[PDB]
Amino acid sequence: VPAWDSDIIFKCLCYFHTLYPGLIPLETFPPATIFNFKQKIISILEDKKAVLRGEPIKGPLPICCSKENYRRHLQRTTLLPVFMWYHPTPKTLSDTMQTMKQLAIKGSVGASHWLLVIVDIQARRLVYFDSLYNYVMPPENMKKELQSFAQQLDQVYPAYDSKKFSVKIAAKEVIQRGSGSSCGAWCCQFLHWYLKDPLTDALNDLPVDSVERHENLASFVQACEAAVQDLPELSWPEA
Ligand SMILES: *C(=N)c1ncc(C(=O)NCc2ccccc2)cn1
Repeated sequence: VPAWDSDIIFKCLCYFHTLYPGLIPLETFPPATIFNFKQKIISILEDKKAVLRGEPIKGPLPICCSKENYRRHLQRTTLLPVFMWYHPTPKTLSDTMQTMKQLAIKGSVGASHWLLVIVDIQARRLVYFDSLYNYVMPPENMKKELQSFAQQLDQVYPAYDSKKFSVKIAAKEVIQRGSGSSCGAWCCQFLHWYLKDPLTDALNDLPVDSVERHENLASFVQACEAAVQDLPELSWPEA
């Protein structure tokens, strides 16, 4: 399991869209951070609302998608896959990005991490997946912050019947125990299980052995690399 950078994660999301068209393949460059992921999601869901009323979108067009295609995505999507790039040190979005840029040139992970927040529009579910279990803060604190965020989302994107957005913390233990490179791949793997089954408890079923579980993850990665080989580069699928 090598390191999955943003480009490979994007591709894999593109591919994921062609399998599960309700997933919008949100760009990972520049990615969401722990400082702006809320605002980014709110802005996406507001643009979705505009699209449903035939109105103009306000928020920014993706770099690799036409206006027209982005409207159709927004109309069809039932699932926002938000990839969050974390490092413990930077204390602002701009610093986070600078650190991200810096760590690319040094060509190491360092202490950097990817997190996944799934905004499941259909189930009305916020799903927080950290393969390190508590790299950003404890799961219980993160749950509480997300229950707050989930209430803003009830106001921003109301349901027909006022069903409230619920929050699940995906990882109950450290998932990527004996690997410091696998966090992108884990995030895509967890995503894929979730698409296959949103009622998944795939994480609970994992083999206890850290080697076994990363062998399986490696197969996963090979299957995806094979599956996206011929797909266009830097190019959203057409919704
Ligand atoms: C998870 N194990 C993991 N997450 C993030 C990185 C990382 O960001 N490395 C530096 C980098 C490479 C390419 C583009 C931007 C940043 C590594 N590992």
